[PDB]
Amino acid sequence: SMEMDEKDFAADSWSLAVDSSFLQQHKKEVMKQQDVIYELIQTELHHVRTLKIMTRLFRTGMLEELHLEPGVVQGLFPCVDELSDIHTRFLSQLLERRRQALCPGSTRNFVIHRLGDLLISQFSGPSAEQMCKTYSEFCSRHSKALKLYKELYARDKRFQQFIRKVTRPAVLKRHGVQECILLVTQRITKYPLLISRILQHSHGIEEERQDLTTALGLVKELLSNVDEGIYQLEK
Amino acid sequence: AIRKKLVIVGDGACGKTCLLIVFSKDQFPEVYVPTVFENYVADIEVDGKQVELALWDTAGQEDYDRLRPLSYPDTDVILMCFSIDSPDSLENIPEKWTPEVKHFCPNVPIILVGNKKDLRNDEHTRRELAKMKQEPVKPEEGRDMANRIGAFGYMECSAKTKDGVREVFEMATRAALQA
Ligand SMILES: *CC(=O)N1C[C@@H](C(N)=O)Oc2ccccc21
Repeated sequence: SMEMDEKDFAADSWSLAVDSSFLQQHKKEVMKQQDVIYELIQTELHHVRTLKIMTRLFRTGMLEELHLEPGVVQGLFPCVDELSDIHTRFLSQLLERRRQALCPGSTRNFVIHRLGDLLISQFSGPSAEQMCKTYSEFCSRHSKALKLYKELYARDKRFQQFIRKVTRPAVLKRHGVQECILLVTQRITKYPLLISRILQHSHGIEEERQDLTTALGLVKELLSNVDEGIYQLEK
Repeated sequence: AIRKKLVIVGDGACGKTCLLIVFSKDQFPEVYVPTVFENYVADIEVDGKQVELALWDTAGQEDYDRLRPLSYPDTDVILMCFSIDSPDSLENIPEKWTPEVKHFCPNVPIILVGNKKDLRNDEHTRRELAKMKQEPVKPEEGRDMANRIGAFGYMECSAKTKDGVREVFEMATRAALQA
């Protein structure tokens, strides 16, 4: 994560992030609609940050410090680079949609009027096929990754000290190897809950309610396809 | 501090997400209650023992029978959640969640949690349930379900008023520590 984004999402809601004077100029329905959108981006920022810990901190750390067998690190962190690209491109689009929405002279006062189109593009066509095949592989290799981590921690002394070392910071409290793996699996199941709560306060514009209804359907279809293509693996 | 894993299970609108947010923040959110709970590690001191309690939720996984069990690996205590304003959600406790939890998590203690107890005196709740020939889940009905499913215990709470919230997580920590 980068300081700029962390500050922009340091508040516990949209109502607390924007200047009170700007907030006071909006209908209560808009404040609710923006609060849930702010959470979709806040949790997407945290999702990408989880993936950066897995790629740079854990995965890359083991390659540059440990003498592990080739392929062990791939078993520990399956499809992390592919997942990282998929979500960093989604986060890019979400963050530019907010920056465009900012009114002149401010870096925190915004109202995102259109979101449905961005969600329709992310959860349809090639991008949806790429997440489907990625998450189907990630979730099938999830158990194998957990057992593999536990074996390496209960047998290798060097791996044990590397894990104790990197996880020592206060910021990595809820972000160990196993928490990072479950955090990513649960992520895809958050979208329908978030899109459904945004949709509930998006009736002002009829083409936006339809966009979010199409996006909600597209995500549920994706989650169904991933659920059907799951085949647990074992070491 | 020993590390222990807690997982909450239950029907869609049984308050499993509110219960985790309210405990991790220590208050009912005054401005915005979040839609989702990512995870949280609680530093709990119960009966003298110092435990690091990882908190997880299964919200969003209810319709995905292959994806959901990926939440279960290494669970040390299960919070089986039902809503007191929803007697139909209590019916699915032994016929849906109990067989699944006992299959993926055998010998792991389960605590039956009656959520939204404040709604026992809410007039709108008793009126809406009457147009169904129903009423809020009674304390003895909750105990009897916890009894039949071999739950380690039965507890009631209200994420809205924070009543019973601390006691559930302190008890779940005690249950997780057991041999
Ligand atoms: C763009 C901005 O930050 N504004 C613009 C102004 C408007 N709706 O034109 O409203 C307010 C109020 C307080 C602070 C900043 C702004």
